[PDB]
Amino acid sequence: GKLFPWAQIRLPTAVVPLRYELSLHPNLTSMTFRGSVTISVQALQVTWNIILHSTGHNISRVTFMSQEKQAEILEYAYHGQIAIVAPEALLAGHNYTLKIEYSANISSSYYGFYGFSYTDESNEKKYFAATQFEPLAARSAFPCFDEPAFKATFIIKIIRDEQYTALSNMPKKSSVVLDDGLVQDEFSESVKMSTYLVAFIVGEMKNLSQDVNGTLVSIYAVPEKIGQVHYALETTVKLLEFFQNYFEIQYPLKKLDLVAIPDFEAGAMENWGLLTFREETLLYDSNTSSMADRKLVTKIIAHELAHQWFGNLVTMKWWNDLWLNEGFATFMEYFSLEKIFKELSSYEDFLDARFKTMKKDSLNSSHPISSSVQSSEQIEEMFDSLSYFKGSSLLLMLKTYLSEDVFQHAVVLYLHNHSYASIQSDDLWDSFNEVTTLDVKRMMKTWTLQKGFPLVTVQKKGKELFIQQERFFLNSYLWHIPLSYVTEGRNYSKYQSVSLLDKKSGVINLTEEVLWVKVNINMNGYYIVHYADDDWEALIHQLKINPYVLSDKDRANLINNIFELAGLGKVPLKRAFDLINYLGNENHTAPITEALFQTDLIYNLLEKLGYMDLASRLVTRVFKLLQNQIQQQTWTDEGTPSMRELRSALLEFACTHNLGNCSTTAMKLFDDWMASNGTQSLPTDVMTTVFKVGAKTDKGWSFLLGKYISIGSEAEKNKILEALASSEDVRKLYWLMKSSLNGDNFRTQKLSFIIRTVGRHFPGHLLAWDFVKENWNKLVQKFPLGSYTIQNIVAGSTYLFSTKTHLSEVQAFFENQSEATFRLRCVQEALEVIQLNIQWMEKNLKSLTWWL
Ligand SMILES: *[C@@H]1O[C@H](CO)[C@@H](O[C@@H]2O[C@H](CO)[C@@H](O[C@@H]3O[C@H](CO[C@H]4O[C@H](CO)[C@@H](O)[C@H](O)[C@@H]4O)[C@@H](O)[C@H](O)[C@@H]3O)[C@H](O)[C@H]2NC(C)=O)[C@H](O)[C@H]1NC(C)=O
Ligand SMILES: *[C@@H]1O[C@H](CO)[C@@H](O[C@@H]2O[C@H](CO)[C@@H](O[C@@H]3O[C@H](CO)[C@@H](O)[C@H](O)[C@@H]3O)[C@H](O)[C@H]2NC(C)=O)[C@H](O)[C@H]1NC(C)=O
Ligand SMILES: COC(=O)[C@H](Cc1c[nH]c2ccccc12)NC(=O)[C@H](CC(C)C)NC(=O)[C@@H](O)[C@H](N)COc1ccc(O)cc1
Ligand SMILES: *[C@@H]1O[C@H](CO)[C@@H](O[C@@H]2O[C@H](CO)[C@@H](O)[C@H](O)[C@H]2NC(C)=O)[C@H](O)[C@H]1NC(C)=O
Ligand SMILES: *[C@@H]1O[C@H](CO)[C@@H](O[C@@H]2O[C@H](CO)[C@@H](O)[C@H](O)[C@H]2NC(C)=O)[C@H](O)[C@H]1NC(C)=O
Ligand SMILES: *[C@@H]1O[C@H](CO)[C@@H](O[C@@H]2O[C@H](CO)[C@@H](O)[C@H](O)[C@H]2NC(C)=O)[C@H](O)[C@H]1NC(C)=O
Ligand SMILES: *[C@@H]1O[C@H](CO)[C@@H](O)[C@H](O)[C@H]1NC(C)=O
Ligand SMILES: *[C@@H]1O[C@H](CO)[C@@H](O)[C@H](O)[C@H]1NC(C)=O
Ligand SMILES: *[C@@H]1O[C@H](CO)[C@@H](O)[C@H](O)[C@H]1NC(C)=O
Ligand SMILES: *[C@@H]1O[C@H](CO)[C@@H](O)[C@H](O)[C@H]1NC(C)=O
Ligand SMILES: [Zn+2]
Repeated sequence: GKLFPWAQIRLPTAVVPLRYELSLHPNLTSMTFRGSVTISVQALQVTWNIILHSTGHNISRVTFMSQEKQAEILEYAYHGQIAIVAPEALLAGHNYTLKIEYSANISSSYYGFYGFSYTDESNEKKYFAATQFEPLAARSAFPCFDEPAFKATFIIKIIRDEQYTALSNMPKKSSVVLDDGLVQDEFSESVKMSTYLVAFIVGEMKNLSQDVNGTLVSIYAVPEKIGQVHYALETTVKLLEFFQNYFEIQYPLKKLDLVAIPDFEAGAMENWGLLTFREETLLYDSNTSSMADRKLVTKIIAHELAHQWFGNLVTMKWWNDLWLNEGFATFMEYFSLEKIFKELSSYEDFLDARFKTMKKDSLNSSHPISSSVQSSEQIEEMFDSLSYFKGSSLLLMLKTYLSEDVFQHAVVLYLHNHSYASIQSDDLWDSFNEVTTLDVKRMMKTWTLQKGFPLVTVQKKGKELFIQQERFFLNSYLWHIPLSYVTEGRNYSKYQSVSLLDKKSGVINLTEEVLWVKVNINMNGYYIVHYADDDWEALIHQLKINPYVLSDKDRANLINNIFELAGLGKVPLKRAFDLINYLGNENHTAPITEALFQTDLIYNLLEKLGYMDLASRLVTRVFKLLQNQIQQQTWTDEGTPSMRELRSALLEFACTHNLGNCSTTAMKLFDDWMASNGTQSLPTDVMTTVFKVGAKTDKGWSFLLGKYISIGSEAEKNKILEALASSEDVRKLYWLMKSSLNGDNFRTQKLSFIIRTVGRHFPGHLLAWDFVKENWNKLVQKFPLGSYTIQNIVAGSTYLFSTKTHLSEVQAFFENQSEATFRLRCVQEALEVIQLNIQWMEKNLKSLTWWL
């Protein structure tokens, strides 16, 4: 009771961790554990108190090791900090060794060292423990310096029962039977790393493996699935051979372990050496899995294997620069997939994700990509689309402005100079300046330190393009925007070129008279282009004549930007429906999915406001544009991957709004699969549509719930859950959320997926927002504040409100909560989403009733 000696969230810099040794004896029978942390520290200045991070620990002994003395420990729970009062002052340059012995519980949630139970194929209950330490949960398990810049080497010693296999970051040195009959395994010392990338797993698993030039790649899973792990190994082996070639640095360890965990809230984690996953994101079966499920296992493996360089070998100094980890990993994920997995058309997801990140970055709720964070909530809210898909778009803009070979050299320089060290945003731009003349550092200062993105307005007047730049915002700093443009002349000849606008306005000369100009080729740039109308009509005439003279990316780029500029008010909504009246000649996915998104959004807003005959007049006119392409659809799994994704988009659009005979066809496919008893093989491209039509009946909804609790595909289960949660019976909708929240028949990791599916359609719109409000603090006690789960639920329960009544309701609810809860950007964003729904409906409702 001597006054905690530190009042700042961030630890002192006086003492640095040098070496860590943590031995743990978890039970999982008792769901408690006992741990011993021995930390080698260096004092860089005179010190009287070691300030450490510790959350949820009963300490029995703290000690120093010429004399072995006991130390006093104090605790300031608010900041999750413990202070160790030194017996004699610590001096600079002097190494010391502290040992803390403590007890704690295994956790209730998916964060920290956590445990769960699963029933086997034999009705056998088997236990499992695992770790999720990013962002700030390693202080739950071992007293540590829980800040990423305090890199160190780690020695894990885990005591286990013989039936379990204990995995960790490093390979096992050896395992000895102790006098208790229990085994204590020990792992080789680690590379210099962050505490959040530490990981240990305890559970009954099996493995399939292959050696790549000294590294044994191992994919684990619980034994009833080990045949379901072949696609992951080969993809891991192939993507491993790709990343060690492009980055020209090798995976430094001898084990690349990928584990499929039954209860995990995120899709995956990059824990060095031990990559954790969700069983749905790593396993795959040719017979029960979509192309979209295969297009996620290859994606998620590429994302976390690129974190082994971008995030583990090179790590950010503070969470303000999380985009240097997650934005590089997203970039390298889609870069890998365009080179060695091209036929999956992974660019369509990357393109679609950028459309959605730009809508959120257009709001005043947005922030600079690298902006200061201090609280735990702010650190948890950095795991957002901006850090992932705006960082991956800054890099895609720089790779396409510079050569693809100059980009590679900045990567090789930056990974070598900063290996096993911390980095900030300006360290990367310096690596671009050494391989280039160009001041990449000032070119990227406005894309990193200002919020939003620019709007390039474009006018063709003779043989010159006039270009001006503005911030894309509705109620000053300029950007060094690399412009690209393609143009066609008197002849079908198409010319591509590039420029850099660093001033408010500019002029480009064209050495020919042109038929039309298209700026931002394939949207390699993070900006929206608005044209003058004589230049917009040129692009709309061409679309109505032969749209295939433009790329798939460029035609989805125009659909997105035209509906986006129709909200800010720069264009009339009639103009965006003018454009998409060309879709009678479109049969490629990306433009169709994007037109279907905008159509479905306007339909989902109008329905809630009671305009049901206006909403159904919109879905049938879009159905009439796409009617030829929908009726040629086969209820099979035939075609290329992108043609398979288009098959499910067109049949889900048709069946969700009861258009055509499609629901009659899906109901027959369901009624045969049900008479089978779940036996008849269904094409994986029509399963969700089939299950959704069957779930609208009490027989099919009840049959489908019996398959949920009995089938072993966690991706066909995710397809049945969408059908169940798309019921029109609000008592069934309500019972699905209440069970996921409590963990009974649906795991709590699907609650956000349920709340999302429920709140999107008319029957459960109010039920979902009410359940979130009423159970708000149960959700905050399972998913940390600012987490992706909490951000996904706030956005998807509120984004379809469009009345001043709902704006004050949502605002007043969050004001009744903590200031930290109110100041979440996901909350401020949700409010702004609502405000823009009100304005869009006053501007474009009397005329949209005219066009329709
Ligand atoms: C942690 O401390 C524990 C002490 O509480 C130690 O745990 C005990 O270890 C024994 C044997 O090592 C286990 O004995 C077996 O457990 C099963 C329970 O599950 C099985 O049966 C049910 C019922 O059908 C079934 O659903 C399951 O699938 C299993 O088949 C017993 O039924 C068996 O007969 C057998 O006794 C204990 O379960 C376990 N706990 C307790 C409370 O007894 C543990 O070794 C310590 N671990 C470490 C790392 O130190
Ligand atoms: C439709 O399919 C489900 C499963 O997909 C069938 O339920 C299964 O019924 C069999 C009956 O032999 C059960 O197998 C045996 O269960 C008994 C009782 O537990 C046990 O003594 C044996 O060890 C053996 O496992 C099986 O457990 C059960 N599975 C489930 C998930 O319920 C159902 O009977 C089928 N119905 C029709 C009409 O085809
Ligand atoms: C299809 O499902 C998903 O789209 C989920 C969404 C999601 C659920 N939960 C999240 C939490 C944070 C961030 C995103 C999520 N995508 C992921 O999970 C991604 C893998 C993708 C990029 C292929 N994962 C990564 O990018 C990893 O590298 C982080 N470092 C994970 O960070 C964590 C921080 C706090 C946590 O509690 C758990 C993880
Ligand atoms: C599961 O993992 C084990 C251990 O990594 C694999 O067995 C090892 O295989 C390597 C490969 O050459 C050998 O160097 C070791 O001597 C083996 N160790 C033991 C204890 O057998 C095993 O092959 C993996 N399972 C499968 C199906 O591949
Ligand atoms: C095969 O193993 C060798 C040996 O590690 C790898 O050679 C490395 O190549 C990278 C390429 O830049 C060098 O930076 C490393 O220094 C090399 N290692 C050594 C020890 O010299 C090679 O990449 C491996 N190939 C595969 C496919 O895994
Ligand atoms: C198709 O029209 C394009 C539009 O310019 C023509 O491109 C020009 O070709 C001449 C050579 O005949 C060059 O001197 C010009 O510089 C080209 N244009 C530009 C903008 O540089 C192309 O010649 C036409 N195709 C033919 C004639 O086959
Ligand atoms: C462990 O669990 C107990 C009871 O479940 C709880 O009261 C306590 O705060 C937890 N933490 C520690 C350090 O024991
Ligand atoms: C601390 O350890 C480092 C690494 O071995 C060594 O260079 C240094 O001399 C040590 N200092 C003391 C006081 O032990
Ligand atoms: C926009 O955000 C700023 C701070 O980023 C805030 O001061 C202001 O109130 C917000 N609203 C408007 C309309 O600018
Ligand atoms: C459903 O409509 C499509 C559209 O032309 C047609 O090809 C198909 O034969 C129809 N099937 C039934 C059962 O009416
Ligand atoms: Zn990541």
